[PDB]
Amino acid sequence: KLHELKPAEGSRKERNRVGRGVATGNGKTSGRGHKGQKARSGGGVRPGFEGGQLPLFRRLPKRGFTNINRKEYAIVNLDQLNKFEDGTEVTPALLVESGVVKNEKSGIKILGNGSLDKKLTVKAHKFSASAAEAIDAKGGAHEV
Amino acid sequence: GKQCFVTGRKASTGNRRSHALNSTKRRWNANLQKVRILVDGKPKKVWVSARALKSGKVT
Amino acid sequence: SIELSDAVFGIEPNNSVLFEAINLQRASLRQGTHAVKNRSAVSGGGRKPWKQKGTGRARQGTIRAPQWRGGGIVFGPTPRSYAYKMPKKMRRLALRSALSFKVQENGLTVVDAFNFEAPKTKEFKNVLSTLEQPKKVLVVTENEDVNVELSARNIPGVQVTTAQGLNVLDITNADSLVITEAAAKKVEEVLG
Amino acid sequence: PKMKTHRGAAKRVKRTASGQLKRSRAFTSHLFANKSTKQKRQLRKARLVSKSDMKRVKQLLAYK
RNA sequence: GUAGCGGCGAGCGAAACGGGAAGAGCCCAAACCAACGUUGGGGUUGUAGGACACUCUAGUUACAAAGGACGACAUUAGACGAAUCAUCUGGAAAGAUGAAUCAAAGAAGGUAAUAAUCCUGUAGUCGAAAAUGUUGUCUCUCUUGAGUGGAUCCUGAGUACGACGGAGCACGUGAAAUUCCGUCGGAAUCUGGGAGGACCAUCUCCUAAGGCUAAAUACUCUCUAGUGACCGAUAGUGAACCAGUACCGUGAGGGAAAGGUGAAAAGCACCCCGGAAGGGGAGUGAAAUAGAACCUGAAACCGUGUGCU
RNA sequence: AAGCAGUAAAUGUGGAGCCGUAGCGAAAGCGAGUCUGAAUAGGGCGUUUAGUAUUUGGUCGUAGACCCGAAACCAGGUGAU
RNA sequence: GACAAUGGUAGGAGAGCGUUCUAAGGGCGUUGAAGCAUGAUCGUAAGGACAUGUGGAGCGCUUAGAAGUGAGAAUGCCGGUG
Repeated sequence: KLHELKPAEGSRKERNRVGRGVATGNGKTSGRGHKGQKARSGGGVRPGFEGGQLPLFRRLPKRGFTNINRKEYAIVNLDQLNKFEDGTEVTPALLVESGVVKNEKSGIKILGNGSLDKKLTVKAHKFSASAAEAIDAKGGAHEV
Repeated sequence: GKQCFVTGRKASTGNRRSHALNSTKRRWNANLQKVRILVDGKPKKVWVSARALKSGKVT
Repeated sequence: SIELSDAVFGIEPNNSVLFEAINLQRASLRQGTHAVKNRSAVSGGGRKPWKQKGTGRARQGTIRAPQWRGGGIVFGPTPRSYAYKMPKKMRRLALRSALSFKVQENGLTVVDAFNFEAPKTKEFKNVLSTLEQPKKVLVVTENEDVNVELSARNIPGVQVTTAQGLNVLDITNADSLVITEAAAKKVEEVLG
Repeated sequence: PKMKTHRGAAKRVKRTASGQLKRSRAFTSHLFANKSTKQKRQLRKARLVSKSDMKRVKQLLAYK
């Protein structure tokens, strides 16, 4: 019924209005204090430098550089692969449609945080030292 | 104003920068010379640039 | 007849989602179309009225100041849109609540297909009274109905829509809902 | 318009997992004869931005 | 708000990829061939094209060369268009109480008060002498398509590019590539020339120094048809009003104030005081303390009486 | 998200893209561990790893930014009655 | 129902009243609405009714929504009047 509407209890509030009477607590000064730079219209100092004493991010030195040929791969741990069934050809094309990889940046890399507990053959661009021994111990192969 | 008769040479505008990189407007005029060239009618003295004078030209 | 889906008509209504879906629809056809003028927009007032000192008058810069009569508004209306959006999984949850509420309140009537081939308002008024329908009713069908939507559109309180055009506000307003057999099957598959 | 980040601050700090910031050390440019061995050796280890300075520059690196 | 630029301070700030709206590409210089530096043919490119050699085979008048008679809508006046009567209160019915009737028509305004059925209209159909548009079917004007071919020719010059002084690219002269201007030097000719962020080598992509080109895009002094959780006379345009006008300055220029009688003038015949103005009655009206200084009529302020002091 | 469909309608279609599921280092890189180092010897930061979309309220940043007010500067014009 | 607490500036936090407009519902009015005037009325406050005069056609109530939402002062602006 459009004549009986109730919002969820605790989800709506009324805004605050300063400078409307004295009983509200936000009257003459309107929550700014007495005279000063932080009381005039137009804000105050910038948190970046604010003048005065030397700012923080001008007393510390710069560091490092940025690589342009930087490569970054997605990561699929072992506890994510155990949702598949035994005897499946895992392929970078399948991992996208399966829903475990949303975006392959420059390839897929299989990390080894967990346990597989399943028999698969995994294809990827790169592998790990502890992720190649758990795929082949219980049976299976890994192909790049 | 003064403009080349053969081609479209004319003055331009840039900046005059000192050691302290202080900007001041200035002009860059073309090397226009007064020569008398053959015309289908009477030969007339017209403003011609020294670039058009080279490579051979009738005067 | 009684033809229900028993899935999108039986769920409990979500009052928190149903309230936010009605406020979204009403605020979406509010064309603001409202504007006033400020100091820069008011015509005139380019010179100082009198010198700062030498007279017993207050200091004034322009005859179009917010305190002067005839010029300058400080904070008035401005052209803006009021519409916002909500996730898709909350839109269908609000439609099922507007359809299940009618069933809980015993206000759903499943009628066979209409056989109206000519526009006649006096003829359509009879079946509304023959079926014991309330004052304000909603008519939902399969697709566009020429010679049917032409009628029932001059009767005060009667609204006819389509199967793909159901609204949270158009449904909550009607007392009872009248749907055909082909329509109730189309609504049961688009929802849920 | 979108907020602009402090380009000069982005060349001196980096964000970590918890959400804090890693910073370099000062007094590492010259005048190494006026300092001791223990002083110069313990100035190569990086630190973090203090709790106090974080409250002032927390919004200068919203996108960092 | 990434790369990057920046007294690396304040601050400035991309592009490619990808996803969409829209989407036709063609003409000149030259080699060459008949004519008198000139007319016409010929001929236009990178998966290399043409000249030359051997047999031989749809107009897109918005670029592409450009003149005209050539039918259907559309714009500019309009014509029809369903359905209510009675009784109470009132100056007056559209209201209230009764029975009824229309609807592809219950938008809206008016009418002595609040109307689906009283009046202009609305839904829906119909209508153009004459002029101007938008779009066609024929006519008219243009007009032979492709492979093979480098012994020999052509493919844009004071141009490209360099130094010097500036400017422009997100990019402050910095290791500054890629584009422009002024001055002065100044190349090469398919084994050619340019680009891929100084520069060289290899490897890929592309052919500068001639000229045209519709659509998706930006805007509103206007015309026409409509909408608003926009204003309602100190508001809304400076201006609802005969306003850029009274008025103010030598001048450029600056600039206000002022809406409301009643349904209908039916705007007080006549009498009395008065030189007039203005009043007191009688009349008009539902109301005149609604009488044109005309709806309601607040406060400040100026008065006339009286109960206590 | 633009876009197309639909009353300028609240609504289906559209997965370019964004955040999170993994960090550490200036970087190559390695990966539940990675940097420093001759050496996990010791140490720094991670092994919290339930987030994410819309919205009410508080605050901050860029826009005149709670309102009124200079002495001044620049640009194009009007004036020797 | 027992105990304890309740002076307050800058400032923090919570709960409420009133004005205009929109939506749905349900009502009032030429047997006299809004406004204006007076009264010895009802609430913890901001504030809410009723009756009687004037007025001559509109306006409350309930639940949500959106704000040009509240005035005693700025040598404040305009009008009227001492």
